[PDB]
Amino acid sequence: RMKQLEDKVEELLSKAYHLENEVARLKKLV
Amino acid sequence: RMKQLEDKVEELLSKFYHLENEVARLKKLV
Amino acid sequence: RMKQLEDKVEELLSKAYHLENEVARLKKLV
Ligand SMILES: [Mg+2]
Ligand code: NA
Ligand code: NA
Ligand code: NA
Ligand code: NA
Ligand code: NA
Ligand code: NA
Repeated sequence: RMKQLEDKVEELLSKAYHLENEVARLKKLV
Repeated sequence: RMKQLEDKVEELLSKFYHLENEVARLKKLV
Repeated sequence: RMKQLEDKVEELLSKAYHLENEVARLKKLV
């Protein structure tokens, strides 16, 4: 079951990295 | 051990879904 | 393999609090 855990955390890392970008983007638009 | 992590990632999935909605609302107002 | 998953999940949860703060900050500014 460590395979499902690893694929979920890969998805969450990409989520986090994309949210990080949108936070940095949104910071410059205010 | 595997149960503890599962409940933590399922928490992470709900968290990330929630921040994504908030960002989506920040972008519309921005 | 297992300890790295647990460590990465800790690292995600901590960054989600960090992002929660950043998002709430922007939430004011728009
Ligand atoms: Mg999976
Ligand atoms: Na921008
Ligand atoms: Na932008
Ligand atoms: Na276990
Ligand atoms: Na069970
Ligand atoms: Na999901
Ligand atoms: Na390790």
